[PDB]
Amino acid sequence: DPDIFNRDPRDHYDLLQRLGGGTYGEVFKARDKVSGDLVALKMVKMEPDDDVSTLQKEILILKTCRHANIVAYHGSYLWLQKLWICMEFCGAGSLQDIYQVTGSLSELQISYVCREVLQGLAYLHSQKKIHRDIKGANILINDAGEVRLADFGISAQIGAELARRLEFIGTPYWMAPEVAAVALKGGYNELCDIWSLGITAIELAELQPPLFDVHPLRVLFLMTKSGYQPPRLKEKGKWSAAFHNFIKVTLTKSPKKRPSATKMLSHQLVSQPGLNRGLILDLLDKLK
Amino acid sequence: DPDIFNRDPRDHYDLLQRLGGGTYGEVFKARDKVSGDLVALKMVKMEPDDDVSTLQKEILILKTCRHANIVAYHGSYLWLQKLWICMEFCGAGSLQDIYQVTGSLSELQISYVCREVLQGLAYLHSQKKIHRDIKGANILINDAGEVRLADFGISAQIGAELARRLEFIGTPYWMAPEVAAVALKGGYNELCDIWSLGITAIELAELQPPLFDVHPLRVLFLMTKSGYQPPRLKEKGKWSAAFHNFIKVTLTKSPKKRPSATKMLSHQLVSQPGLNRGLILDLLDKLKN
Ligand SMILES: CCCn1cnnc1-c1cccc(N2Cc3c(cc(N(C)C)nc3CNC)C2=O)n1
Ligand SMILES: CCCn1cnnc1-c1cccc(N2Cc3c(cc(N(C)C)nc3CNC)C2=O)n1
Repeated sequence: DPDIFNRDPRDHYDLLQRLGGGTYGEVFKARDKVSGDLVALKMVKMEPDDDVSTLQKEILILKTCRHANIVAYHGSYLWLQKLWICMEFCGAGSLQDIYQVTGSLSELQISYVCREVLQGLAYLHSQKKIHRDIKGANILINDAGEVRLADFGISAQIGAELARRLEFIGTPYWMAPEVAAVALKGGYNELCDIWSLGITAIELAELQPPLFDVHPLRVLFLMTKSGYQPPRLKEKGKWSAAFHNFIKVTLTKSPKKRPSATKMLSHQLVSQPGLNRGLILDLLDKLK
Repeated sequence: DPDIFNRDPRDHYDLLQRLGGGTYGEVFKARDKVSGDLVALKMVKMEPDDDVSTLQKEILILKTCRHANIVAYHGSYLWLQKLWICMEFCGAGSLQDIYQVTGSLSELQISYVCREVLQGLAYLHSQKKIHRDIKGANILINDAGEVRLADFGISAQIGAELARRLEFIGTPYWMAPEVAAVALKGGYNELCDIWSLGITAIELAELQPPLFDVHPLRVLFLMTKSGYQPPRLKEKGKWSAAFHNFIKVTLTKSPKKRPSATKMLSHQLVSQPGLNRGLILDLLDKLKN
């Protein structure tokens, strides 16, 4: 990263508590030694022998995002084989941290979260970025009740992998166009995020994604079977027709028929005039 | 592997000549100390901490092939951080080695090679195997003028890659079905080899594949564009309508419409009589004289 701080952030911050992991690295809550401002520091072990591509892509994504629904980026430090990504501290943690305490979210709270995530996704997709890891654990809530997408580790790993593989995929001159297409584009597109959002909406309503207790490898196989049916909400009577329809359309099996983030923003569920931060601030009130 | 020889291959063979590289490793001409038979030994560096999955997959591909048009497999040796794969030796080298001396092949010579490669591809595809690196450099010729496909390095790497990637692709519960599909199936199928054969037929005719002067990364981009026109032979009048048609159909852009290896074996260009190894023996006489 051209803007890296070649200094130890511990000279400027006190590490207060561990905030868990993620795709890679350890996240800490940190307080500025003088200002008192709180930040999240994601520490990753570096080495002169280690490939910097993944971290380089993650920093590039975060630094070029300037949107209210994407975690803010403050800079990165490099000192004594440790890289520290400095980001916005989100006081309420992830939606998973929240629902594990409060129980299932109400339909209005899920509708607001969905609107906010779709705003973030519409922005990412407009910058030709794909999150590829949407789930309750990657949707953060700050004390202000703001919804922020986080952890671009999978997105960074995918992008770095696609670029790294190119040298070894073989000679392009004799390559079939469909092989070149998967080499450059990966075999899918940004609409994979829309599906993940539909699953996240079931997770917020039910406290688990569909097939949560099934071995992760068997899930992959089940999903590729020709008979695979998109998941549905379990408690039909609890939810409005708009919510069932939101699940139906975001979980469109064919990606050619699945609606874009911008199209989804006009959906009846997420375009309700009454959706506001008050819904989340209420959720944080229950947390206390 | 319980079939590997845990010994120096020089106990059994004398190394005679360097035969170049390939996708990975170095190949040598060798002579069996007991029988005097010639073989090719491919030596690959294999450290104790290195991933064995690619080489395991290459030997599995080779060992379960029993078809004249695929180099025979004799066995493998592991010794002093080197893995040696023992295969059939092909006395005239690759078609690329040959045409760099002889110049362009004749249409009958091309037809015979295409038939032979198609027979090997029909067999591979019958086993759910994909070559994925068909080109003149990988079509080997023996002193009898017989044709063998070689170098499953790319095929082995793709197979090892699919299995290795799986653990790191992220949680599956929130994943879109198309993400899971590409993770388990790859994104394309065996018909990629039919396209590669068509490009190879142009290569044998013109001494290089289409777009060879273009930067390889730019070639990848050009092929991914909607509107990419499949390439054609340059000199229209020099080639029969049958040969131009063979190129047109093997280079069908949509893989859903591209014919199989078995389908291509019924094409008049490769089903014509007079297609035999004597055509390549003529080519080898040109190489010598
Ligand atoms: C995807 C989250 C990790 N991550 C992976 N890449 N960038 C980040 C990242 C980025 C910015 C903030 C944060 N976090 C995470 C977190 C936070 C607070 C908190 N509280 C107050 C209980 N809990 C947790 C998480 N608990 C399990 C917080 O500010 N994380
Ligand atoms: C396909 C490329 C190598 N390879 C990669 N995986 N398996 C193999 C492989 C397997 C079996 C034989 C052979 N070869 C290659 C070769 C030969 C002879 C020869 N002569 C007499 C000049 N020249 C060359 C190649 N020259 C550039 C021969 O028998 N190779």
